[PDB]
Amino acid sequence: CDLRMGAGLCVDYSKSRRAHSSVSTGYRLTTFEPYTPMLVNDSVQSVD
Amino acid sequence: WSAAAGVPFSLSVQYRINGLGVTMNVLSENQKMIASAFNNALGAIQDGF
Repeated sequence: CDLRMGAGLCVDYSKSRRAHSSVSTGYRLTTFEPYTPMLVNDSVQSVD
Repeated sequence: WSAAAGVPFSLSVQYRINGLGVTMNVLSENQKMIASAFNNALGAIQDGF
């Protein structure tokens, strides 16, 4: 955002909203639900 | 990290307490101490307003 205008809003050509990185936490949080030091560590190792 | 594992809040409190060098074998029964210490505080906090 550049032309910030009023709480939560920003103008480009449209009345867009202001964003933050919280969205990437919801992603990581729900993406990596498994948590076993052996099985998941290795399953994730393959993913990584 | 612990959220994925599913550590309940009172357990995460124990983990923070473990950081003091104090464990459930040092504490009075920790499930009751932690649960009631926090719930009593929360009660008081809301009433404080």
